[PDB]
Amino acid sequence: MASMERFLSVYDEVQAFLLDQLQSKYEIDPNRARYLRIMMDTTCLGGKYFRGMTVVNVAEGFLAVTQHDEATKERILHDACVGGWMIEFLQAHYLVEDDIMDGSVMRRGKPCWYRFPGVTTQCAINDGIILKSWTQIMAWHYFADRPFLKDLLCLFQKVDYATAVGQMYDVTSMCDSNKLDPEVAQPMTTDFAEFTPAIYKRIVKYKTTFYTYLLPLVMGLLVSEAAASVEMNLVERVAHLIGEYFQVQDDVMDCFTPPEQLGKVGTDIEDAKCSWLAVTFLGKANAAQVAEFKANYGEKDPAKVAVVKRLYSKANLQADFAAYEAEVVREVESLIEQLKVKSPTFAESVAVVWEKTHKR
Amino acid sequence: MASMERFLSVYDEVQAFLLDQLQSKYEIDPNRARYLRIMMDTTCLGGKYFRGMTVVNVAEGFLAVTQHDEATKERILHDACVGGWMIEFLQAHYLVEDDIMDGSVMRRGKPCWYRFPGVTTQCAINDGIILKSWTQIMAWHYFADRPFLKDLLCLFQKVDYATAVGQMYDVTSMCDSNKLDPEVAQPMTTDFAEFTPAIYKRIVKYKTTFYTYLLPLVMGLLVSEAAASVEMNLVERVAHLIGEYFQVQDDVMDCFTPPEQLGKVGTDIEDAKCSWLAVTFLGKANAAQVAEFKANYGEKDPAKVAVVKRLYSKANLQADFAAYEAEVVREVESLIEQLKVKSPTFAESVAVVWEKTHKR
Ligand SMILES: O=C1NC[C@H]2C=CN(C(=O)c3ccccc3)CC[C@H]12
Ligand SMILES: O=C1NC[C@H]2C=CN(C(=O)c3ccccc3)CC[C@H]12
Ligand SMILES: [Zn+2]
Ligand SMILES: [Zn+2]
Ligand SMILES: [Zn+2]
Ligand SMILES: [Zn+2]
Repeated sequence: MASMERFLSVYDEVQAFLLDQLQSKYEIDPNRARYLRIMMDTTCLGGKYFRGMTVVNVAEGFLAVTQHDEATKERILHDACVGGWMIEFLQAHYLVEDDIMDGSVMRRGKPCWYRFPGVTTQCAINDGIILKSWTQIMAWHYFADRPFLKDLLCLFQKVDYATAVGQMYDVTSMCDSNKLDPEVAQPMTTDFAEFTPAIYKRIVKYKTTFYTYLLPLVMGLLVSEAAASVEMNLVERVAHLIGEYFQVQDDVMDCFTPPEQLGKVGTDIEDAKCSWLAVTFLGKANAAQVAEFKANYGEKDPAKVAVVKRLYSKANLQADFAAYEAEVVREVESLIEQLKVKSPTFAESVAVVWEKTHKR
Repeated sequence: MASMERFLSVYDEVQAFLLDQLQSKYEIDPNRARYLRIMMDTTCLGGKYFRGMTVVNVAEGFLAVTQHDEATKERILHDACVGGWMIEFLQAHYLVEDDIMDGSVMRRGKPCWYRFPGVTTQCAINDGIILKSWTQIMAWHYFADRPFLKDLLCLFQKVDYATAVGQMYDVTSMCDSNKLDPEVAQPMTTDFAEFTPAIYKRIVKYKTTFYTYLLPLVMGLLVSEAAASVEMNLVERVAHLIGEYFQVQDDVMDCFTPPEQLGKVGTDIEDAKCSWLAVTFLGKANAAQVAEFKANYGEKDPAKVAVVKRLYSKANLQADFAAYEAEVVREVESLIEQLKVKSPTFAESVAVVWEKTHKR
């Protein structure tokens, strides 16, 4: 069975399980079950399933170099699928809530869930909550007798929290830390002194890397009973590196990818995001360029957004990007080599993860 | 040590733990730690701590009739305190998010968290997320080697999900089930055919009773290693009963308690809530009264709200309330007696829970 087709079949099984349980234990009626079914399909389905399929892929690598009964292979693959759907539903939680937080309009070329006419923010906040609760309902049902249950739950928990922390880093990234105060309306930074590589790196590490790269890799190890076969510090370090590279691409596209290809009109400039373009610009700009930037960044006015985009074009940030990229390729390959010491076949799963990130 | 003073001391300890961990493992800076500290104090502190103190109280009852070393008593009480704070933080999660969902203005005589000038909805949705993640960080840290950890996590998980389900029942309670559809803007019901006691009961059971009564009672049993000493079906049945009574009081106050005593301007009528007043009214009204109700319910217009309040006064719902109350007193006392069979001292903790609900 091809990995993708196995993974999508399990979606159906998990969906049927969750909804049958709502009926039989939670007194749901058919119409509210239908609403939740559509919510699940709309918020969970339609991407590439890179995160979920990572769990499956790691697990397949382990199976190919380990002795198991056929029924144990199926069990392990089914577990990887379920584990993968937990990460996919965790993302869907965060995407629903983040879209509401940010006033987003579109996502993957369709309206954000909260904007559906029969949804509204009042319901969508709660729907987002449900999406995360379903992660835990999955885990407890399918992994009830599994030896990895505790470690999986504890890991999941920590990634979740890290992601929420990162969300806090992200939405506060345009304020001056020393002015943060629940009592006082927050001004945008005027100096941009916190648009640094170290600061940028923290936002991304927490907001994106833990749930996108670390979790899928380590969950693939946990369901395979393979974690003690790899050096975990290396898994952490390579995840953070690749996850950083992923976000830098996403930042570059926000500004330069046409909206019909992005699936989104990008607003990073208008939202004054601590983006890789702004940090990297500020790291090479002269005084005049910096002042022009401060006079136009973080304002909805299209003329002002056009000025910042001009500044970024003239600043030759493609060069700094290719230099960043070259250094990431070096470090990732170094970490892949280090991972060959104890786990050559895991190393190759990491290599496929890096290739799919590096190309797309 | 008095139970309240122990419980509030543990808040400080848990707060210091969470924030020290953010610094030492999550790269937080002092200002963002300060923001989270204030968020925690603002959203977790200031109520009666009925839910959290329930866990402590159950545990104290067990200690008084069981043999333990002094250090084991302290351990058990500390665990009950931590367990209690998990429920208190779970409530704070739901209160933050519900206030945003509903456009609430005030809560306990102060502004809702999202309305704080330096917060905003963009941050508060995420702050609400954090509040729930902290429940799991507590549990994993303080209960890592505890024999009850799995059952506590599994219970917590199920209550959480039930509460989110109930929130869905609540916010959809004024729509016709057969019209629910994410694609189509939802009209308010015109027939009010779903304002029934069975329907009302489901909203409340899920939205409120599981996290307010069932969870605190059963968590008190789990930390005490006492769950196999009580009949769990009876704990469920008495929790649902008391939790229903609690909500009926809350519904009655929304409409009749002056806003300075409520801590809130009540909007149940304007929001067209499936409230005990509306259901009970509809269960005794004549044709004329029903038509007048349909012509004024669920509309912000103060004249229209005043009409509904008049209808409720003239309808003599105090009588149906005293009849409801008498029946609840009967059933609760019956269940308390049933609980004396296997667990007399637990029965008394349930009796204190009922008294504190019945009087306040
Ligand atoms: O137990 C082991 N010791 C040597 C090691 C040799 C090859 N293996 C891996 O590279 C591998 C590890 C984790 C997950 C997927 C694959 C399998 C595990 C083997
Ligand atoms: O193991 C037991 N069997 C009889 C029973 C007699 C009294 N007990 C209770 O009523 C009790 C139960 C759970 C929590 C708090 C108190 C203690 C447990 C005792
Ligand atoms: Zn965002
Ligand atoms: Zn982006
Ligand atoms: Zn509400
Ligand atoms: Zn109310």
